[PDB]
Amino acid sequence: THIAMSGLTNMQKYWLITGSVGPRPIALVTSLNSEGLCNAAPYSAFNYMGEDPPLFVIAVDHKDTLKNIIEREQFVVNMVDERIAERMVLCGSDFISEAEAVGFDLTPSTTIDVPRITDAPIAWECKLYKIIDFSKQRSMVFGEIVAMYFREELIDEEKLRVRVDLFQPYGRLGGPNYCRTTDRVRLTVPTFLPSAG
Amino acid sequence: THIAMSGLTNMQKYWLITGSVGPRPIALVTSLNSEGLCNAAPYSAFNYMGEDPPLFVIAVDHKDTLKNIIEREQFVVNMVDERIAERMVLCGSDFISEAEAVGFDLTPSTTIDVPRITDAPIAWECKLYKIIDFSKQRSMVFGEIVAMYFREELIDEEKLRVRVDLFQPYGRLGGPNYCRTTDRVRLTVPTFLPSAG
Repeated sequence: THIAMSGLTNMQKYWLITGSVGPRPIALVTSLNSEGLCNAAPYSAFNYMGEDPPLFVIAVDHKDTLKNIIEREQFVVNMVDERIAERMVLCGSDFISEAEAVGFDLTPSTTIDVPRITDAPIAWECKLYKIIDFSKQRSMVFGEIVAMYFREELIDEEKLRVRVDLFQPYGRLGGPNYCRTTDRVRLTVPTFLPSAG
Repeated sequence: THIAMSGLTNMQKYWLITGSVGPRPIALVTSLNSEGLCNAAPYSAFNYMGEDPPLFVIAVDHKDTLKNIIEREQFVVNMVDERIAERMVLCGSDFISEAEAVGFDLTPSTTIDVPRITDAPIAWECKLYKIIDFSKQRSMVFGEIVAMYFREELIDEEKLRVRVDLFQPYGRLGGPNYCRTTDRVRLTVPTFLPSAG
């Protein structure tokens, strides 16, 4: 089946796009407003872009997240596993401080002023690299990772490796659906090259 | 545990980043070179950015993918499920036409010249929107979705909805690990707002 994008409404495009790219990683962004109030909002139009400098992108609609990031040039990306999944979804509601409304405790960050979520498995302490406006209603936030927090069980500090087996983030699928990362396979890139043709 | 990025090598940053953001969606990009040869290469530094216009981003290293996209201003994003996962991983090898070497058959696209992978569950027919150079060795490719192909079983054509239950893409985790999307939960955003504090 083929479907052209030209025939569709923005809602139809949204459903076909979000239903066909997945599973998506979830950035639960904590940020601070003018008054020191902490906002929290999840975004799955999100991925890393590179390691030198260590940059990622989040697409955000014009929620207070964008203004907080613009003003402070700092924010935290909290990664999402079972321990915070429900409250994460509650943060996506149409609300004030989400972190207070949904019951997230906050823990100070080391390199920046914006706090992380206490129960987060992993958190990136980030500075604003650049905002590219997508449209008058949407912006691409490029963040630079300046440091990372890990629950001790999730990091091999001597090896500088995430313990991949133990870290079990939720991925976003189409609709209100999430994939748990509990069913895995190892597929290695061989050194011995195929040449079937 | 806290780890600053300033202390690390590029390899260490790569491992901590790719181990802490996941699961990631996989864009298996097919593209054409000067001679009509089809290259195929998977990328998980990838996500959609918006629906109006329908744009996505893939971060790519300077593989022939980038030159093919620059020259033709067209390419296909093939989504990845069980049926093509192994060959997808084989395409990531250090090779010539990957599609031939690994045994992908190709099917013509409707709106563009670059073909899709015959066994792909879903494919985006794409035009180049813009390339932003990250560095001399890395570029962010912004693509516009002009049309989509779905296996008939995966699309509710009357409703214009992906059948989310049946579409089971692989997500990328840290290391050579993949999460199958077989263990899901539905978590809805309530209309009834929490106000715990």
